[PDB]
Amino acid sequence: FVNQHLCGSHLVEALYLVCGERGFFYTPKA
Amino acid sequence: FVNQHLCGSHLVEALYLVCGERGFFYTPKA
Amino acid sequence: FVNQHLCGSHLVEALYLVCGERGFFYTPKA
Amino acid sequence: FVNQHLCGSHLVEALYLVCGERGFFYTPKA
Amino acid sequence: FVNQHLCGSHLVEALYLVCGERGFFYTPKA
Amino acid sequence: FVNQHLCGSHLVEALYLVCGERGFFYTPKA
Amino acid sequence: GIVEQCCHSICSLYQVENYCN
Amino acid sequence: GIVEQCCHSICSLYQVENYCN
Amino acid sequence: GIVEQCCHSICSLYQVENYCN
Amino acid sequence: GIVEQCCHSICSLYQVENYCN
Amino acid sequence: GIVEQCCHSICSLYQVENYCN
Amino acid sequence: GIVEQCCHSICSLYQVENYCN
Ligand SMILES: [Cl-]
Ligand SMILES: [Cl-]
Ligand SMILES: [Zn+2]
Ligand SMILES: [Zn+2]
Repeated sequence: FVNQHLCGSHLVEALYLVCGERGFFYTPKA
Repeated sequence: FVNQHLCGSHLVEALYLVCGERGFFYTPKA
Repeated sequence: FVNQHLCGSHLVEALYLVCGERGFFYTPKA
Repeated sequence: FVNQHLCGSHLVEALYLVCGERGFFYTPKA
Repeated sequence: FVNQHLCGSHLVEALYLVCGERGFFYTPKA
Repeated sequence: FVNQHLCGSHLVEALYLVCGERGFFYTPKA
Repeated sequence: GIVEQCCHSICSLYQVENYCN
Repeated sequence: GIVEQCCHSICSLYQVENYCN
Repeated sequence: GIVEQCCHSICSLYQVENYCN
Repeated sequence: GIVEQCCHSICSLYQVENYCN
Repeated sequence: GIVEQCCHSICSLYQVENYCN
Repeated sequence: GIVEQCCHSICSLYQVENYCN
């Protein structure tokens, strides 16, 4: 797994791929 | 219809852009 | 809508999605 | 043929990369 | 099946995220 | 061609598009 | 859900926004 | 330009929309 | 337009460049 | 939040996974 | 290759990882 | 490497192409 800073849309894509069918929750306010 | 997996990638990017600080939940099959 | 810095390809994607069928114009020289 | 909306997203990213400082217009149906 | 070109774009992003510092080779048709 | 810094997934996408059928090799450790 | 409506048919940012929290 | 306005500074959906065709 | 040619068939960066300004 | 944890700092696959549904 | 397996069927990050170096 | 060359510094299409298979 990348060992770098994941920000903005990149973090959301990482969440999308890692979570899969489990789905995810994203709040930029934290 | 299209490949749901690829489409989803684009949907989450759109949610990131439009929702902003309100955040969002991504749940494929509620 | 995100309240953050939109740069590079991220700005272009934002333009693509916001403008839709209207299409857009992109010049990095400004 | 493919989903034009998704394809378009990839096309604008390609235009951003290749056109550079020349900028470009994205007009789906001239 | 889907448009292989678009799919590939998503595959390389996934490889970038998961492989990390191990790097990877992307060879469509070995 | 863009005359800007290409990093992370952006560099990988640039590699994907520029190399095409030739395929590419990516190692972040350099 | 958003997939059910936006993957078969094209959704504007307005339609996508309906799915925000 | 949209860069100085949206990349060098933070802009709104409305501001991004000023650059549509 | 670029959609008309590059979404049905695969376009190299060279073909995409044809559409730059 | 996932931002301060993964964007402001570097996080692992496991850490990203703590934010799944 | 990865295209052969992951473009027709959906691959988890685990399946994609199989293709790392 | 392509990073120090294209990310830490600005590189050309030709330079990016040196990293193709
Ligand atoms: Cl970035
Ligand atoms: Cl796609
Ligand atoms: Zn980025
Ligand atoms: Zn796509």
